[PDB]
Amino acid sequence: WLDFDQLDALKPPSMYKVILVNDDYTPMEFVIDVLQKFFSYDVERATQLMLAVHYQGKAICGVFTAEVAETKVAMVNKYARENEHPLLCTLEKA
Amino acid sequence: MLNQELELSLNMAFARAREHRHEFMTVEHLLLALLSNPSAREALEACSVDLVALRQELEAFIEQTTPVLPASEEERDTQPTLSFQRVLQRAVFHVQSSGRNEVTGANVLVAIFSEQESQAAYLLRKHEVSRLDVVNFISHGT
Ligand SMILES: [Zn+2]
Repeated sequence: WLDFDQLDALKPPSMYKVILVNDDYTPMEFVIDVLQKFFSYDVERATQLMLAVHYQGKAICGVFTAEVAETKVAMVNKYARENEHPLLCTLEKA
Repeated sequence: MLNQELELSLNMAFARAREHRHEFMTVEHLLLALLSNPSAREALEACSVDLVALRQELEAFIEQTTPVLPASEEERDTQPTLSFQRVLQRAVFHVQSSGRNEVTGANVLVAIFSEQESQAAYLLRKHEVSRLDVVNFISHGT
């Protein structure tokens, strides 16, 4: 459960790409874990995206609202930190 | 302290989100809940806001953009977005910075405006409501 105490032209907010960046220490298995856990990919697609991260240096995990993207990025980076991997997750305007 | 009516609004918003299996409770779930929160509703009525249209816009945006948790996962449940957390913290900060303690749905409404990349802030400004409009209502009524 949650503790709520303690936890002129006008354009709509833009959507954001959530990206996973490559590094030399994070195991392929962990990248796949992250893709399945935080992005709901199946083993097949998660594996393809992990290879893209590995060979292209970066890969787009998904496109979300600014608000959702920011949260997913923090959750992934916190998970990588807890598992002691330097897996970097970022975002940028779609 | 978040007042009783605000706590009721927050807890029911969170429960609705959990029942729909949303991965996140957003600032839009928050604004949708504030439409039936007396304090925030009064403020919006004083600003001549079409509450039926705003309700529909929020509901459409929520179901179309909020990711849903897989039917096969009980390790992780509905979580507030960072943006949602910031709004509550800001509402408390604003009230405390005035030397008071009671936080109402209207104070939370004021705090939403500071999440500039949120759809909720966009929709409020689309409905001709400014942060100052709400603060003036809180301080001086209609
Ligand atoms: Zn829903």
